[PDB]
Amino acid sequence: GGNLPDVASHYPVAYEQTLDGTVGFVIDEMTPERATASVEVTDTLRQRWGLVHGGAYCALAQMLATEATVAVVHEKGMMAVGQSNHTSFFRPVKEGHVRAEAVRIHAGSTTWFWDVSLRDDAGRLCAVSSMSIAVRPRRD
Amino acid sequence: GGNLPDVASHYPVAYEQTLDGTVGFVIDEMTPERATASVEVTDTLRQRWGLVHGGAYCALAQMLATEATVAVVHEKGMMAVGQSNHTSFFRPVKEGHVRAEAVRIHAGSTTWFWDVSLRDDAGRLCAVSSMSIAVRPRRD
Amino acid sequence: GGNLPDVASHYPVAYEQTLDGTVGFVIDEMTPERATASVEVTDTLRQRWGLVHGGAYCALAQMLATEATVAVVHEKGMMAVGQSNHTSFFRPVKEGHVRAEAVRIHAGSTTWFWDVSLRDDAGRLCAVSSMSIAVRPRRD
Amino acid sequence: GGNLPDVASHYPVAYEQTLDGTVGFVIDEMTPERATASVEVTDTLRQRWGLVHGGAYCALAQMLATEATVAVVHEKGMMAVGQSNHTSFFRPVKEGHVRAEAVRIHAGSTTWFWDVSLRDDAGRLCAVSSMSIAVRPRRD
Ligand SMILES: CC(C)(COP(=O)(O)OP(=O)(O)OC[C@H]1O[C@@H](n2cnc3c(N)ncnc32)[C@H](O)[C@@H]1OP(=O)(O)O)[C@@H](O)C(=O)NCCC(=O)NCCSCC(=O)c1ccc(O)cc1
Ligand SMILES: CC(C)(COP(=O)(O)OP(=O)(O)OC[C@H]1O[C@@H](n2cnc3c(N)ncnc32)[C@H](O)[C@@H]1OP(=O)(O)O)[C@@H](O)C(=O)NCCC(=O)NCCSCC(=O)c1ccc(O)cc1
Ligand SMILES: CC(C)(COP(=O)(O)OP(=O)(O)OC[C@H]1O[C@@H](n2cnc3c(N)ncnc32)[C@H](O)[C@@H]1OP(=O)(O)O)[C@@H](O)C(=O)NCCC(=O)NCCSCC(=O)c1ccc(O)cc1
Ligand SMILES: CC(C)(COP(=O)(O)OP(=O)(O)OC[C@H]1O[C@@H](n2cnc3c(N)ncnc32)[C@H](O)[C@@H]1OP(=O)(O)O)[C@@H](O)C(=O)NCCC(=O)NCCSCC(=O)c1ccc(O)cc1
Repeated sequence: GGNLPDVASHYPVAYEQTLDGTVGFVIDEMTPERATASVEVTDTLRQRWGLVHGGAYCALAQMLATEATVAVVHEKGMMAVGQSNHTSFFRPVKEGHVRAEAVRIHAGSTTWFWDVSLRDDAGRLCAVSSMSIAVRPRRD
Repeated sequence: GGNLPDVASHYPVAYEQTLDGTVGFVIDEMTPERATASVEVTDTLRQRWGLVHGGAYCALAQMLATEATVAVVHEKGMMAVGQSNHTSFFRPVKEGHVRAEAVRIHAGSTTWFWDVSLRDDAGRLCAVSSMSIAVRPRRD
Repeated sequence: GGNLPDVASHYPVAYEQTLDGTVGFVIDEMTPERATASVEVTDTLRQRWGLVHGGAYCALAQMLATEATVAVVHEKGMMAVGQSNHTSFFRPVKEGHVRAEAVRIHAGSTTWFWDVSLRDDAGRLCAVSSMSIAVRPRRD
Repeated sequence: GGNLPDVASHYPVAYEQTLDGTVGFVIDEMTPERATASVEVTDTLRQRWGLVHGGAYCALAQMLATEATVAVVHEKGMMAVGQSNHTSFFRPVKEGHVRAEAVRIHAGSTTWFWDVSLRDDAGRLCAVSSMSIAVRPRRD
């Protein structure tokens, strides 16, 4: 579901039940250095003024950047979790899709850093989100 | 109606269909300088690893900081929208609630800044979110 | 005069006495969309542990992003100032130079956003700095 | 010099020669949870338009937050270095002093997080800076 990296035999929460399944995030491409994902805008993505919620751009960036890290480190016995997210909002999105492209810009032993651009259907850059992903050894 | 500030007679999206109403955000207190909100953790707030989604903390902080700005400025002919958000994640939340407390730290003519704390049922500080809120004349 | 954009006949502080001239920042290229600058590492750029000061990367990014905004908007009656800066530090620099490359990513009516990369003499990416630049009518 | 924590018998760079000594940063109070410092504004602190440089607020926050961490962890065999700094600029400072107050808001095993308020001589809040400080075991 959502085409998230398949790194474990089971997961605590089914895709369709998570925030990500609820709003409809879907991953398209995914490599160690770059990953893309998108979502259809519907009310569930919007806030009361009719624009895509700022939290939705943060949430798509976070899932994409974290899972793109999980895709690499999980089989190395590590876990990956968001430690910091900085999002800037340049243009509202009223409808259509949001498309996210994540580029890896640093991969340290304790911290990976991704830049995520969020664009509307015309290709305009509506938001960007910088994420720092902590990598730590798994607890079992 | 999540108890959001009732500033207009019509809104483009009803509470219950917004991302906010979908995950269950509810505002408890609101004054010009300070506001609080909370949410019950359910799967809809979680990611597949069973923890509250990073985007959920961002979304809660975004709605609370923005709407507490709306509450003041709307009657002044102004629109308020999120311009930037920086969220840092200190401890995960697996279940219970997330409680948010937004404190206004600067109210400029064009920009309001709010610090938002996010705490678990034990009161521990699990994340913080700084929100910068652009304030502009409402377009006809 | 650090090669900063020559937009006015007088400036309140001469280059050589500013923080910029004190540490030795010099702009190499400037266009509306992209600009570069660099500095020689000396003790004046370092902290007591012998590494380049975190504030130095921030200062370089701040001067480069702002003044590249000044270069466009000054002749339009506008002032440009730093509104927010987020800097992330990936590898220390002990000696040599720091080279900065600022790329404009959004140019709004009130806000320009620039991403700045900071690299060592080996070309490695040592820090990044996102700058948000407020653009306002110049006060008489 | 500058009243920085005295944790080692020698340091790679003398205070008066560092960025911090050059601009005149001085620490006043310092405890595990809170630390204050200040600096006299002079041209060396300013940029060409006559206001305190954005980099100077970042640099005072960074030195104060990092050294406040060093004060605690150094005798535990750890080093502390800035990993991320997010600074927002609310009001310019033309002259007098900048006074920084750093409050610790989270102390993890790998990351300490400090909020630093920067005020002018009238007490007005002119900038804030959030820092994440990485703590790692020393390399010898
Ligand atoms: C933050 C962090 C330690 C995270 O490490 P990481 O993400 O785990 O990366 P990794 O550990 O993969 O190693 C990356 C590089 O970091 C350095 N590093 C990592 N761990 C250590 C360590 N325990 N000891 C020394 N260097 C280390 C080292 O350069 C390493 O390269 P290599 O020697 O292994 O090739 C690393 O990214 C880093 O060092 N970043 C740069 C930190 C920096 O230079 N910050 C700016 C200075 S902020 C401090 C400041 O301004 C200040 C001012 C005044 C004052 O009085 C005090 C402080
Ligand atoms: C960013 C902004 C303009 C936003 O304005 P706002 O949030 O709407 O606040 P508001 O407009 O309510 O006014 C707040 C104060 O800002 C100043 N200000 C605001 N608008 C203006 C304007 N159009 N013209 C002049 N001052 C203004 C003024 O001090 C005002 O106080 P008051 O005189 O109105 O009482 C305001 O918060 C601000 O001025 N912040 C401080 C900016 C600052 O000092 N940044 C760092 C330095 S500039 C970046 C830099 O380091 C650099 C380095 C080297 C170099 O070569 C060039 C630049
Ligand atoms: C922040 C700002 C207003 C700054 O404006 P700027 O940097 O000067 O850009 P500029 O003014 O050049 O205009 C860019 C676009 O912004 C929009 N915009 C700018 N000013 C205005 C205005 N006064 N009125 C309406 N739209 C405006 C408009 O789309 C404009 O495009 P155009 O129609 O002019 O072609 C603009 O960049 C912006 O609109 N960014 C997007 C803001 C956004 O979508 N944020 C997240 C959602 S709102 C936060 C939230 O999640 C929330 C959640 C729950 C809740 O209950 C309430 C809120
Ligand atoms: C980031 C970090 C690991 C840094 O750890 P630290 O600063 O070293 O703190 P310390 O390690 O002192 O321990 C703090 C707590 O962190 C947790 N933690 C630390 N290390 C680990 C670890 N190796 N394994 C599990 N938990 C850990 C643990 O809760 C610990 O408490 P305790 O069990 O020891 O009492 C910790 O601060 C943390 O876990 N922060 C919260 C991370 C978080 O919840 N982020 C939000 C989610 S972002 C991810 C996301 O949204 C996503 C969405 C969709 C999707 O498909 C995937 C991901």
